[PDB]
Amino acid sequence: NRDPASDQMKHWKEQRAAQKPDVLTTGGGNPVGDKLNSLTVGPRGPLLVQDVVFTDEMAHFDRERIPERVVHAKGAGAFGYFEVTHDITRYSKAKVFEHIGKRTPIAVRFSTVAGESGSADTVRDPRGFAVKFYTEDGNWDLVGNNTPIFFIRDALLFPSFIHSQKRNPQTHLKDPDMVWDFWSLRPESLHQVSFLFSDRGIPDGHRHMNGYGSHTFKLVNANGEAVYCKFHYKTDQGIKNLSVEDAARLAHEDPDYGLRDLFNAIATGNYPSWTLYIQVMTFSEAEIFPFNPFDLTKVWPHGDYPLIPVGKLVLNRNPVNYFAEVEQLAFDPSNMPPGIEPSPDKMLQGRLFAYPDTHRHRLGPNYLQIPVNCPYRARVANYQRDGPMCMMDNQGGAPNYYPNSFSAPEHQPSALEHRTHFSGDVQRFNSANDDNVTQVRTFYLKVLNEEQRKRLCENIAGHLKDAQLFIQKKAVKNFSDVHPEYGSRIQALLDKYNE
Amino acid sequence: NRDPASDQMKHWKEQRAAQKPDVLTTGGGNPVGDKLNSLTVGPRGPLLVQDVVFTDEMAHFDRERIPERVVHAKGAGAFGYFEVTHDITRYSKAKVFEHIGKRTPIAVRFSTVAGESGSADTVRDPRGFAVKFYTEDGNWDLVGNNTPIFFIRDALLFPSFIHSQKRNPQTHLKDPDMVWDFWSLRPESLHQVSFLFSDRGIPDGHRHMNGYGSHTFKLVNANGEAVYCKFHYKTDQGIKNLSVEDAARLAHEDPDYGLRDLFNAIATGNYPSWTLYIQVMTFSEAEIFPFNPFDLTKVWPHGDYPLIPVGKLVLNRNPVNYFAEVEQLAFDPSNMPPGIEPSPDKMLQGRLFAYPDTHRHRLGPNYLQIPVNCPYRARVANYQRDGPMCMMDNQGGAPNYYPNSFSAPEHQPSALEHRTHFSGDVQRFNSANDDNVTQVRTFYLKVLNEEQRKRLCENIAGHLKDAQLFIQKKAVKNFSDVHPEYGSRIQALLDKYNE
Amino acid sequence: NRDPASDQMKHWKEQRAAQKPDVLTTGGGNPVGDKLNSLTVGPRGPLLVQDVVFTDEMAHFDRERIPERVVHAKGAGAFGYFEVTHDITRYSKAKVFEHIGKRTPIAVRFSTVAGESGSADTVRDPRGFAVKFYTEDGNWDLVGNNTPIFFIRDALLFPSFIHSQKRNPQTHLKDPDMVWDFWSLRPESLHQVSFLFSDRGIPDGHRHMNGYGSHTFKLVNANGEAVYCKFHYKTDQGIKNLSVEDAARLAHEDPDYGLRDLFNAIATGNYPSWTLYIQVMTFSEAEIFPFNPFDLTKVWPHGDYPLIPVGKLVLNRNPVNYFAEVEQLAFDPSNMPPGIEPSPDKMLQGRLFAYPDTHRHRLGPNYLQIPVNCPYRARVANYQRDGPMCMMDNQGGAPNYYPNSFSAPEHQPSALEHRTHFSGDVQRFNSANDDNVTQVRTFYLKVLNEEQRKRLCENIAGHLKDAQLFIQKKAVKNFSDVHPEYGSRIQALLDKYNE
Amino acid sequence: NRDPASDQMKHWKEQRAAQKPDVLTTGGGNPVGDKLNSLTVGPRGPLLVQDVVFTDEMAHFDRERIPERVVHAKGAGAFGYFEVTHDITRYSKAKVFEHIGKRTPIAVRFSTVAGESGSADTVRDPRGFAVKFYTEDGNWDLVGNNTPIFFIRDALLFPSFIHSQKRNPQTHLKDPDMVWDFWSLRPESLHQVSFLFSDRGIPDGHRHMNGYGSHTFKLVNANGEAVYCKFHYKTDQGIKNLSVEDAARLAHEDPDYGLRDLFNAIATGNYPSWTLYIQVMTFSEAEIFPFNPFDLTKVWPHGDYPLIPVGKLVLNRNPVNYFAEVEQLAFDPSNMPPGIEPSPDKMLQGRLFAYPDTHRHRLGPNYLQIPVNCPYRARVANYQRDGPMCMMDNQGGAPNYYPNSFSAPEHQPSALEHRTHFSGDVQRFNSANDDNVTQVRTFYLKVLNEEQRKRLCENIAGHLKDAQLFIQKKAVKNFSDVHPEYGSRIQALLDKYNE
Ligand code: HEM
Repeated sequence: NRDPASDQMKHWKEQRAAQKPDVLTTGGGNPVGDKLNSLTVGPRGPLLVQDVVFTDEMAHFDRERIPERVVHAKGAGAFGYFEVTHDITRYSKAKVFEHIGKRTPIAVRFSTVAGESGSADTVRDPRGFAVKFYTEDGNWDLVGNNTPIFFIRDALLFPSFIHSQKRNPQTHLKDPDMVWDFWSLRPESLHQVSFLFSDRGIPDGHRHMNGYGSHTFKLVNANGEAVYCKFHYKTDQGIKNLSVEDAARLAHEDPDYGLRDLFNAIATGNYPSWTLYIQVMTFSEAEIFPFNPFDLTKVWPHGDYPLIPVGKLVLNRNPVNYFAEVEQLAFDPSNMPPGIEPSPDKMLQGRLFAYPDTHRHRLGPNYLQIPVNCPYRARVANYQRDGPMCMMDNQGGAPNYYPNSFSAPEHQPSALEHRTHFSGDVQRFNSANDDNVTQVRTFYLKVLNEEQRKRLCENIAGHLKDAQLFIQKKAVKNFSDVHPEYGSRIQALLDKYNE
Repeated sequence: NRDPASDQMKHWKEQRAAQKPDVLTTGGGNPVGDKLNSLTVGPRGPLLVQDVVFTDEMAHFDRERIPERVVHAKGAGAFGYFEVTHDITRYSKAKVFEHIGKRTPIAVRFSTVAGESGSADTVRDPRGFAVKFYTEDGNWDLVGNNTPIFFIRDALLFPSFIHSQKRNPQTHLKDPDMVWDFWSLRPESLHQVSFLFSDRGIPDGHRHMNGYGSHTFKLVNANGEAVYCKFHYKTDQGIKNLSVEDAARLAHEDPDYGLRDLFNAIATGNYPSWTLYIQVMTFSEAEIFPFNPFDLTKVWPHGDYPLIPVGKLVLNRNPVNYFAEVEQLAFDPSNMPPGIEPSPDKMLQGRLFAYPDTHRHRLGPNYLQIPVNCPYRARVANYQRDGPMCMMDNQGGAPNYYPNSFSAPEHQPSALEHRTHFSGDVQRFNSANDDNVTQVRTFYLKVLNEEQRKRLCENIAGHLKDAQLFIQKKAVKNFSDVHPEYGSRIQALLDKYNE
Repeated sequence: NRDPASDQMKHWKEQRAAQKPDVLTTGGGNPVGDKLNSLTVGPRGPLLVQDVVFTDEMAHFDRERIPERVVHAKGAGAFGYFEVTHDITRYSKAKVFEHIGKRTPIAVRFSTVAGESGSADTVRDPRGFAVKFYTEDGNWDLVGNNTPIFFIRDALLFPSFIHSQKRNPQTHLKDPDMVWDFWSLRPESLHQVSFLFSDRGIPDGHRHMNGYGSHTFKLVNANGEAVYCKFHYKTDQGIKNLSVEDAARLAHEDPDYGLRDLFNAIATGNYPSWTLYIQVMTFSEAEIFPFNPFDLTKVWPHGDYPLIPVGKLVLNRNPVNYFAEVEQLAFDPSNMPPGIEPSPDKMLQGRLFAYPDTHRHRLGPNYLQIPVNCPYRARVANYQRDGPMCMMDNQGGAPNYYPNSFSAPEHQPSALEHRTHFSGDVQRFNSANDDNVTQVRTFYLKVLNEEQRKRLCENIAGHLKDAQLFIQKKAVKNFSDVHPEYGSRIQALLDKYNE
Repeated sequence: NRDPASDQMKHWKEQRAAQKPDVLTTGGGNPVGDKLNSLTVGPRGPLLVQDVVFTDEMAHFDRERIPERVVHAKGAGAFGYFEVTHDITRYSKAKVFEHIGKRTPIAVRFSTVAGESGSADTVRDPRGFAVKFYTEDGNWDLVGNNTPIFFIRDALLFPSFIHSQKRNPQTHLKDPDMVWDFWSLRPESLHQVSFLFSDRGIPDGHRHMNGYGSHTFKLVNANGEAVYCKFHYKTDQGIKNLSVEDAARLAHEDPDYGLRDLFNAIATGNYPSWTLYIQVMTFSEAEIFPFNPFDLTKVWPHGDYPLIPVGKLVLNRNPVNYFAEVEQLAFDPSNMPPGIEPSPDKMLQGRLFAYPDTHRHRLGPNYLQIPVNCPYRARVANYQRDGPMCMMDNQGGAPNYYPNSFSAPEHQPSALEHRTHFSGDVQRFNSANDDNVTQVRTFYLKVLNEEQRKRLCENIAGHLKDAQLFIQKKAVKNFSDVHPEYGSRIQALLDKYNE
């Protein structure tokens, strides 16, 4: 006997032994007489187009694939529910927080960042942790990572960052000179790079890491009052990491380690769960906050802004078909129910457009009619019509223009957005010299003990050594600008690695 | 009060007069507060990206259109059923003919040929008359015209012919030179060209015209015995045409005459219906048939092959949304249940490839998952997975390879194709010189009377006069080769038209 | 002989009389021995798959069509040049205005609005007049109409307006109820609706109508100083209109009237040309302007802001292939070179996104690499890579991230935008009741004469009569709000039209 | 200093040191002023829509990815030439074999089979060895692997096989039950499974393995006489294979080993080259050949059919951009010039459709106008027009129909195909029971020595142990059918692996 994942077909058969197999048909439902031998004129003769059974099957095989995600391509998927445990209605009027005990079906997709579809799971990289809440007020997508921060704070640099993390445009190889020349030219990446090369850069699966909204969001209560918040959902299974040596063995031993881990866990009853906290920051506090409260390279410290518990995320169901239920998942940070709203964070502002845009390209214009993406607990009604692969009644004969004297849908005034005042020159403001070291200094000195610092500089050195010397010198200087010992320890290891 | 097509919204409001209007939501189901005014900074300021309400609607609007059909773009639709009235089980085992009284749902599309999505309905052209049967043995698509014959009898000429009948590649205008230079260089079009320019080239709507499969098809019964057959579905409302004078007036007074006529008839309960007939030709009749019995430019004379009734087609239901239920309709001649098989007709052999092919482009690789395209009265079980816009569970976690020892769907031996013997060189045989006149001489002399021959010639000269003299001179010869007086009458009207 | 357009093929043969015809190949360049007969086993045998000559040609015929434009689908195109005749460098620094006598290649496409690809040209509708300037500083797409104004002044109402102006979602018929219920619930359309139903609603071909940018734009000279502007290009051939009687006749006699008139004009040397003008409004004039200077239902009166001539637009070349050079043309209002910037107009702000978005859907992600869409007079260099249908070297092995220490493209500081100060609440401001009648009153009384007011009301009642009485009464009220005689005349005509 | 592949950007800067960096522009050619900061209202404000620089770039980033090859996704590319070195003009009239010394540009792509884009290169799997010849007679694609044979012999089993070799539809994991349940149930895979699991299952990169056409192909000379032939292109660098121990180390130390090995060789002048041979079988020898001479699981022994040299394949140029020149490479076995034709091989017959079909989806309808896919050594002329992303004149105003009296391209009679006589019932012949053991017994006994047989069984046991017992017992039987000692050795090791 083996693990549950290996016995998938065995159990699909046992769960069916009481029936007769189905008739094998064509896309059009036409039963097939023989689907092992093609229609030819004579045993050793050529093929006939009269063999549509072949053309119907081959033509579909030729179109099985779709474009993989531009980032976070390698992913795992599961399904569960979110249950409310405390009361934060004073901050948010979102239906998903209405009363204690409220359950909401969720869908979750873990993922790496840079690897393509076939890459390994146990590698140094951030981890995606997108969560989709199916509320009565529409879908709420919390597209979070395993880290509360990122490498940059402007969306215009994001394509550049991804291009620097992926393959060379001529050799198609992972290029160290592309990784560090970018990081060393943008020191604001110092904070997230220190997280990434720590022990938590390679989690022991998806069940032993936290998730974070990272972005500052906005919560609105029933009175129309607003506060800024962060989202933290911590693992109830405890932080656990893989060492460089073990993570490298599993890289070729089991490229799908975290995929097999998640599936076998839920199958054997071990339902992983996460505890959803929030930090809150009033509008007044945001004005005096030392750093920019909407800078994605900054955290709200815990001592000044403690964690407030909200509810639990539980995963208790596997997918039945991976492609239909995981590959075709689409999380839009633009999907936000009343009571939740975005902050002026430049990074989140770009994500408001990027995700719906790429989905219409990767999946299709009407990707929201795919089952797992549908807001199936909300009544979708508007004046949108047509588009490729329209799957419902297309809202039937309802008037397709607004306004109209024929009682088509109506706007709901209570769903208006919070009104905030802004004044200033419409202009591209230079955010490259916002504090790039302070919070990193605290992490290096006060969060990491001595052993962890030691492993931090060995992981960085082990990867930075491949770059050219002038890139090493620039990166080390940026590490010196955090702590003189931080840099000089990296430099020491580099002096050795350079023979 | 007006016709019921104009009172569509008025009736939609009335059927909703009780309940309240719905909550207008984004595609993600999030209710919108205000969708008549955009999110700006000040009353006269710029637009924000935060306005995801604007983005979500505009983006879908930007993606409303799909590629129209490469032919038969202007279309009218309706739905209904097919009821068997006579027993033809001795020729065919297709479940759709199982017993008298059995009903099978149908979906029909009426169309022109050459015009685009905005062309008038009352123009001189063939009429599409495609019928989709939803049988338990899958969908059966009888994709026929309002003519038993076509202009050509080899598929390789089809892209050419259609190019000739559409717009010049430079001027993007209807070019008579392109029209007649092809018809005159390929006199096989004589037969269908004679049909086209007579009185039935412009039918008074879609309810006053016949429908034919034109192709020779093969029927197979329960013993395995096979015969060839034609399909005729004759209008029970009576052949009724439009004059050239009335057709031109309606071309600008009501570009959507046929579309409106159909809708109003069904709405007021005046349901149109047709009577399906078949001709039967034994295998030994096909060897002695004076012409090529699979020639698409030929018919089977009624005297030697009478009409055998089968059942009734009845259209009693209008579309609720035109785009979802008619524009996305996909007919594949290769959708054939056991009991109905293709003949060696060179044209039909090509249509087995082109319709599923063009549909993967127009609609999508998984277009058979669109509700109106689905075979929703059969069980579609097979080893095809994935593809963009997968809309069911994608067959779950069923084994996806064949053969397997895990009890996935099996092949049904009874559904094997009837077996014919062929012998001959594999080469490109020349069919340009099959009798191109005989069956036209019969139509011109024995079917048409004095007045109908006169109008036939006038309609030809009224359009052939715009072609160069060398193209006219050749076309006239082909008409003289049918019957001398045929070319003389045409040439006598061209001598005048050329001043 | 005939007109030049009809003789398109005759002239293509003559221009090649000296050469031998080319060898006919597959798409892969493989010569074809025969393409009139299909590969079959024996003269009356089935078609083979070996016949790759058929599949290669048929597969591309099955994929010839693309989605038509979601608006302005029916169109006509030509090419030429823009020449500067007057100095306006004090206002703008755009290299297209640098010095008198400078020429810039242009590509123009005229169009209607609602009709699909097959509709007629001579119908009552606005007329598109897009102009693509190929500047050294990139393309400049002036996507104007044949009117200075529009029906709405907020982009969120644009999908709705279009839906109303197109076909009912159930009947697929032009619906007067949808037209006037919208126009009557949004009386800001009074201005443009009065333009549409006057004599200039149906121009005589595309050469006898003006072109306007419509939107307020911004110009920026070298010193950083900025003003607001309007772009008026007036026909050098004179305003000329078709009567309702003659527009209906041509609608069926020559649906492609405009298309044929443009081609024949250019082919006979009679090149149409326009005179580009601008208005100018200082930032201070904007602050006191009685109306909202960025309202798209408003014009800047001539007496207060007189026309300033700039240059000449001349169309002196016909497209060689229509699809490649006209159907695939893509104008992006967002394509603006330094010196030309957008105003805060709510509608223009929505057009900066809409056009590239839909062009990626209609043509493809890399649509800008199509020859006619390329900025083939600028050197495109940046960090964008890959995509479907990549056609060049993809900028080679250039560093694909930014910033970088390997001398890849750099930013040009002089090309920064003009900086404006805005202040106000971020909310959805209601503009529905901006003055809706004033400049319509002036138009009805001062601009039209007695005869023209008579025809304006006859055209309005002739089409409004088909709508429901409650919609009639509402629209007449809106017309009464412009001038009591305006609505009283329309009502007197509706009384008769209602028997 | 490092290897050439990692110094790619270093060399790109050096080859440009003389000139100054280009001006960074939008896609429309517009210079940007600042692309590191986004346009906002105040330094901590929201993002604007008129930031068309951000949207322009992001929208293209959102559309970087296309569907990966449904099989052979992981690949590496290089370019060179083919040079004739022996005269085989008595067999084939193909222009690529015209005379000794004739050179023809080529394009090659190496690949694995099952892994996705991100998988490792040094894994047990067949290898793709595709070659594209740019001949005057169009393009000739010899889409070959590194094996003369394949697992199956009927294309109706191909999508199945690939499904089993890839990921389970639910867990998305490699499934040893799917692998061997397919292989055990189809014993025709014995010949190739033995090849797969021998030392040549893992080659030391792409420069040390052979290439084969596998299929039987037809050659036709200038007189019209035909013969059947095989293509072998052996490596001039010598066969070299990785051990299971090292292959696994390199799977996590350098996932891209094969790609790096290729690029470094070319860049350093050590150009790899292959020697093309052919085997020849007359039509008479094909009637008496022991097995089916078109059975893809069968080779032609060298004693009865010796290799006949032809020429050399040389790779001397790396790609400049991987995506444009390798990811967009499309090989169609149907691309065959006069002198080379397909045989009745049931597997090749399916490919004649599958590759053009999938390319029109993966890349698009006009994928042949992509540079690297263009037959740029030939002159494409035909009556195919339009399509998404039409990139040249679209053949201008040339007549788009055929036949035509306007001197458009003509057919070349000499390019007609060879004519072969076929006779027999048109039906689906059962090929499951063609000799599945005779040629494998020769390989096991006579080709391999004592050591290799030992490692062959071990390699098989290591992977077969993971499958269920009832699949092991059946697989072992198929190996006992080849040789008792073959099945014995495997069973003895499976007895140990099952504890
Ligand atoms: C402006 C900055 C960013 C841009 C433009 C961007 C863009 C994208 C795009 C286009 C995708 C592909 C989505 C799909 O194909 O369905 C994606 C995936 C993803 N991104 Fe980002 N990203 C940004 C930053 C971030 C941030 C800040 C986070 C977390 C806080 C994040 C987490 C993720 C995750 C988890 C996924 C995978 C979602 C899934 O499972 O489908 N990204 N991103």
